This record gives sequence, C-alpha cells and structure tokens, in this order.
Amino acid sequence: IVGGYTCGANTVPYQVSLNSGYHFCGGSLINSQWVVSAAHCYKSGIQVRLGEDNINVVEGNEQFISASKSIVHPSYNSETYNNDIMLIKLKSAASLXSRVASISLPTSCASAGTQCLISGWGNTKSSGTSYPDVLKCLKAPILSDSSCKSASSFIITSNMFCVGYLEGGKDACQGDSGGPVVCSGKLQGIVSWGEGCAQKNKPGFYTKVCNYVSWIKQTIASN
Ligand SMILES: COC(=O)[C@H](Cc1cccc(C(=N)N)c1)NC(=O)CNS(=O)(=O)c1ccc(C)cc1
Ligand SMILES: [Ca+2]
Repeated sequence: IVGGYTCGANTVPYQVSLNSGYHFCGGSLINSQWVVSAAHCYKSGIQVRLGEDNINVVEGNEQFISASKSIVHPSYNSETYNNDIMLIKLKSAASLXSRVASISLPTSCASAGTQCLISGWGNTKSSGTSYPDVLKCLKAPILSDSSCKSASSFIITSNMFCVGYLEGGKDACQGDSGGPVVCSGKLQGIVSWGEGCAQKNKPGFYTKVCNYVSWIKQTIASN
C-alpha cells in the first residue's frame, strides 16, 4: 500500500497473509474455513496466516493453517485478468475471536464515490521498493465507471472496478494482491491489478466480488 497508514494490530481481523515460506499475497477470511483471494495468487503449498500484524514476528494472536484445497474461478483468464478470484479452504477451522474475524459477502454492488478500506503488506513506494512488516491501510473511493473505463490502455470488464485517486500517490501495490477492499462493511473487492502503483491517471483495478457471491456460496456448500 502506497500513501496509506499503519492499520494497528488486528484492526482488520479478516485480513490474511498467504505464505509459501514468505508472504506473497493477501486474502480475506469469509468464514471459519474459507479464504477469498485472487486467482493470480494461485500457487501450491499455501499456508494461510490469520491474526497477523507484524508478519516477521510472532506476536501472540496468529493462527497458521495449511490450505487443504484451492479453487480458482472456472473462467479465470490470466491474459485479461477477468474473473480474478480464488477460494482457499483451510485444513481445519479457524478459531474466531476479536482479532480473527470473518468479513461478510455483499448482497449488492457498492456505489461510485463510496469510501472503501484496502489493506495489505505490499510495497509502500510508487518508485523503488520497501516492504512493511506491519499491516498497511488505505481509504479510497470507488471511481465512476467512465473514469475507470478510460483508466487503462488494456480492456476493463464488468467484473472489475476502480478504487483510488487519479491524481496519484495512493494505491495498492505489489504484495497486496488477493487482499480485501471493504465498503459498507462488506467485502466488495479483491486487489487484482494495476499499471505500477500510485501513478497519475493509473488507479487500482479490483475484482468485483458482488458478481461472484452465487459461485462462492455454491462452491463452499459442496466442498
Ligand atoms: C508486478 O509489479 C507491480 O508493481 C504491480 C503490482 C500490483 C498488483 C496489484 C495491484 C496494483 C495496483 N497498483 N493497484 C499493483 N503490477 C504491475 O505493475 C503490472 N503492470 S504492468 O504494466 O507492469 C503489466 C501490464 C500487463 C502485463 C501482462 C504485465 C505487467
Ligand atoms: Ca506475526
């Protein structure tokens, strides 16, 4: 997260870090057994780490649980990033408490101008690199369809939406992928892609979770 702030230990209790010997992506806990992340975060041998603030220090509120199954969306297209969403089932149920909590799925898509919370352990610089050990937070508004649509030279589908600032300086970045965008108390987005980070006229693109609730519910009902 570029241009954001230190969240505070466990203030975003649905935030997960995905670890394959190091943090590589974020995720959102949607109930005691399931994490939602980005399909582009798919890899073998994932350990889900809940209750994290400093990802390099055991602070006393962590739960580390191995993934038992990963399910990339059936129509994920890595070329276009369309349908960039994946479900990860935990080997055992998380113990839910104030510091480890699920986030609700939305029942409607959020509106343009709504302020959302984006969070992660990704790069904090628009140029160069610095990776934080504690969770970073950014408040940013959903952009209009028309300003999102003209935000890139690449194709933008109705399964994507934009959140951020066209002036630059505030955005998600490398390592925040898969993590949450929460608006109106629900999971409305997944950190998906962008051109660099925090570049003028180049806002973040996010998987539109409201379009996937039926598939998530179906899938977790049978796995
Ligand atoms: C990979 O390096 C990066 O710094 C960012 C990471 C990233 C990930 C998710 C969200 C954001 C964000 N700013 N909201 C940033 N991605 C890129 O910069 C990728 N852009 S890119 O322009 O370099 C690019 C474009 C097309 C292809 C096929 C590969 C790479
Ligand atoms: Ca820790």
